Amino acid sequence: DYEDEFLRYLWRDYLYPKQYEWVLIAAYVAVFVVALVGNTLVCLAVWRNHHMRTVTNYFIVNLSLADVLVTAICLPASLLVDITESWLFGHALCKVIPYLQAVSVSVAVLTLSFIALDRWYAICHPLLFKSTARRARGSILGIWAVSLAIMVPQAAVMECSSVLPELANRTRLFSVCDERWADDLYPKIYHSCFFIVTYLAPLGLMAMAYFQIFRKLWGRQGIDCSFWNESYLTGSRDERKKSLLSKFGMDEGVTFMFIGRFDRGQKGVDVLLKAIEILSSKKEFQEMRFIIIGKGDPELEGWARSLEEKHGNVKVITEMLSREFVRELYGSVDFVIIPSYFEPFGLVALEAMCLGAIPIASAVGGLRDIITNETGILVKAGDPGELANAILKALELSRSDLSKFRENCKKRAMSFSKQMRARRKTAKMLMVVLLVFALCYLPISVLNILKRVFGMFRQASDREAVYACFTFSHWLVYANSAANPIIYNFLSGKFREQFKAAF
Ligand SMILES: Cc1nc(C(=O)N2CCC[C@H]2Cc2nnc(-c3ccccc3)o2)c(-c2ccccc2F)s1
Repeated sequence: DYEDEFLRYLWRDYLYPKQYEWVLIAAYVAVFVVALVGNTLVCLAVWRNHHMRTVTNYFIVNLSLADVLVTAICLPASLLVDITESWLFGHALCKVIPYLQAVSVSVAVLTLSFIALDRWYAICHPLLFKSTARRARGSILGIWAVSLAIMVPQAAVMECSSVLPELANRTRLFSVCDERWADDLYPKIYHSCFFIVTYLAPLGLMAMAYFQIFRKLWGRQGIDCSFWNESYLTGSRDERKKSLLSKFGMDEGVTFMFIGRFDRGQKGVDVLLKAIEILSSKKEFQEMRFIIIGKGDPELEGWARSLEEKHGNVKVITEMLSREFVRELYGSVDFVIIPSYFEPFGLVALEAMCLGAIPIASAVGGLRDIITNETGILVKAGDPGELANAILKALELSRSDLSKFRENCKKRAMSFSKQMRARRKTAKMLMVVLLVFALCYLPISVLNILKRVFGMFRQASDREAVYACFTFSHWLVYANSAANPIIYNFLSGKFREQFKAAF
């Protein structure tokens, strides 16, 4: 009957110090300083500069503030508890510190969620993208408010235990801090809801969001603007056009080029051929030159070759070409025709535009994104008529200087490529941050959801090994705070510049 209290009476002074305590402390100290100077360096880096004041970076700042809170208040307490197995602070801090722990976790996760949502709208729904600084400094307050509000049961149930309840002998060596609930279903509910709210739902939703983002950004790395450069072409452009046409046995005229595999339902060379057939009449056809390059279906090649034989102003090339020569072609011709059906990337547009060629493309896929007004002509796909009309307009535009137009094409292509690259980078960084977060908060979450709902680690000598895993999980939790600034330092150039500048 009195076995528990007597065994506690015989073993109350039994201390069995862990061999590897100094490795814990060290780690805890490391993580401590690294989390401080790290996260502060983030805050400063955003606060001092004007170019660093992005919504994303404001969120990052909120995250760093939360992690700073954790590092300053919760880390030393956790170290002391994990190393002495006792609560050395007051009865009030017994409620305050774990509360702030929960709140901090909440704020962090929610902040990451707002980042992910922001990028999801930015990438996957450009037209609906709205991210003012007022939305940030206004939703962050919502995050802190909700976090502070929903974590009050944590503060409520925290109590400072000492010895077995209903025991007349209040004698003790040390006290502890743990959760004291009225019922037994209450812990299960609060902790299941805690696990779902602060880990399951947001990391799930964010996984989905970054899945859509990465699926949208896949295969879009841009082009090599070091190769596709007009600087490697000689002479003037009209001289290169005259030379090119003369080489094919043609007189000077407004030159249109096509290049791509011959498809009945993709690259739309058939639409082009039909368009040329449409243009076979009219008084404007002899002012035009057509260069059809590619290889594919025998029928389409026969069609193109027959048109080449029919008209003296149409040249068909089934010959395998070099990248340098294609580059020359883009920097000689006046217009490039991209009559694609579903073109998802549209690299020909970018390259041609980089080399001064003005694109005439079907307004589909990536071509819509790349080509705007003043930077090209857009056409309804699968419609030879509207294509022919666009070609006629291109002819009517060639009666002007067209220099600033080509320059606009260059600027457009370059800026587009750079934007997509930067996008790829930032998305990469945020994904890494999220991943590291998930990994860091995983073990303590499974251990917590096991301990507080599905049974517990409480029976017999199943504790002095569970203790180690628990302390490690805790340290990991605090280690995340030190992890984020390093990630920023290795995956964000501006943060690199700022970190380096701070010393
Ligand atoms: C040291 C830690 N304790 C926990 C933990 O079990 N809980 C329950 C819900 C939130 C957190 C709150 C808490 N309980 N004790 C402390 C504490 C804090 C400091 C010193 C001593 C005790 O903080 C941690 C935790 C668990 C899951 C998810 C996130 C967490 F932060 S970390």
